Amino acid sequence: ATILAEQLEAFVDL
Amino acid sequence: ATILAEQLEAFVDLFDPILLRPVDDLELTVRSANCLKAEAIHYIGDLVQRTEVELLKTPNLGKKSLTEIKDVLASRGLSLGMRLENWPPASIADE
Amino acid sequence: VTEVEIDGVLHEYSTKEGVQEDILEILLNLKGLAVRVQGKDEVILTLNKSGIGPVTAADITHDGDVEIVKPQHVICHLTDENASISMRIKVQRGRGYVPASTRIHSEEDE
Amino acid sequence: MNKEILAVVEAVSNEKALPREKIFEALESALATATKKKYEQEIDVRVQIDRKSGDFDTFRRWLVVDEVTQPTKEITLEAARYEDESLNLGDYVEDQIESVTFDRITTQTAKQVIVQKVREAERAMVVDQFREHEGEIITGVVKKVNRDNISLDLGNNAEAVILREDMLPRENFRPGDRVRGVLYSVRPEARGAQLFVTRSKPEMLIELFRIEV
Amino acid sequence: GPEEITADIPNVGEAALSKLDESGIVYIGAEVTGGDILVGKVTPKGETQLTPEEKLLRAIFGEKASDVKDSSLRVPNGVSGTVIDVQVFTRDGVEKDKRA
Repeated sequence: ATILAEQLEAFVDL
Repeated sequence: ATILAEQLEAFVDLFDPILLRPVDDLELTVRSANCLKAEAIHYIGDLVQRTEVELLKTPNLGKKSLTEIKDVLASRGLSLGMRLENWPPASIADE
Repeated sequence: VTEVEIDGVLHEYSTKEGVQEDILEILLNLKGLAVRVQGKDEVILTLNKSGIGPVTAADITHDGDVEIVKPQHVICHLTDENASISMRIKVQRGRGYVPASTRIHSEEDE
Repeated sequence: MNKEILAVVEAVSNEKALPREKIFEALESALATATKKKYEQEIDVRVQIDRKSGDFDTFRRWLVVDEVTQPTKEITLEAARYEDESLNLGDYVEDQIESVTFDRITTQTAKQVIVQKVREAERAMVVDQFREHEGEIITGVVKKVNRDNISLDLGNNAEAVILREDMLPRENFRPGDRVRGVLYSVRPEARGAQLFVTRSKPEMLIELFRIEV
Repeated sequence: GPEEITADIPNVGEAALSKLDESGIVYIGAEVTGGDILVGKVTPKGETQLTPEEKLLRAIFGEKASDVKDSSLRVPNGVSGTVIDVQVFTRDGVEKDKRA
């Protein structure tokens, strides 16, 4: 879940 | 992503030590063990803390003093002039 | 497991006296082996044993973080009354599938 | 003292008038450097060649220094105190020797080293030919024509170089055509020096008129 | 001159000439790739040439094994792996190396 979350974190961006 | 951030939110969890040892317990051979013990350094730390003045110039070393320096001391064994703390180097504190 | 250090051999495609099996099944069995480690990251294991009988990972001399999850998996069998075998097993942590072709990347006189 | 080096020094087509002992010592030093590069200990070598007998010997050096780099040729003042402080820092005093090696690997290495030494001797000969005049009214034939420069071949394997800035503004040199000019500088280049000329001054005309009339 | 099987061949570094034995045969069980030297073999090239350097070297060492063409055997391109066995056969009246 942490892995998936940190992949998601790149999408809160431009 | 915010939604996927939310509904999956809580599951995310956010100088040589061998010198302090015996000189005869090192890479030195039999003929060099007496050379290390020529300056009464049974441990290489005293040999490391001492220079070649008191060891090779003593009567317990042969003509290979110019060669044993290039054989064992060249391989960073002992007698390189290291300033030991007592047995080991001052910057080699591994307590 | 990363690699193995069988002493009484020279390569992967040889035999050994007193051993009921060959080397390749040993490699496959060590592939089947699984051990959890927590503290140390690349600890090394070993074993020495003689006598006629089966060989399992339970016989491995354990250590601090070494965890034999299944201490019943057979490794090989011994057929000699004096059948001493020697090996050193290295375990490493990692991710994904690592084929042996990529393993040649070491090149540090290994 | 196998006395084969006596005949080697007495070859003597190219090294008779040259110092035969020095040439033999240089060749043996190249061979001993190859042997040192064949061993694992990075120890310097020193070849001592005799002129009267011809034969030579090879000793290993100690290279008294103030550091630990090159450990087979590394010493110090505290290390020299073992010899009652007789050696000082900076000296290359030899305190070891070697005997012999067939060594077909070192045979090829010594082939390379002897080729390098022969090239160095040819470079020394070219530099000596350049220094035997140091500058004069001389002619040369341009072997190569580089960018704003002409490299010219001379007799006895000597060479020279002419710069475009050192040449005349209107008179441009070309390969294959002989050019005579007054040389005024010998810049030490790679593998010996080369003469540099300037055929645009009144001195060249004076020198030409002196020999012509 | 007869072909000879020395371990000593120029133009290649000791990295290639590391696994070779006293004679020039790779030890059993060496992980090798394409182009790695298997057995070092030399063929007498014939001097047929005089230089101030070649005969100079020959006078220096006294060994005529220099200036000899190499015909060693290496691993074929692309193929890799390890060496498992080596067989040696020699003609009668000829000595054998240490490995044989």
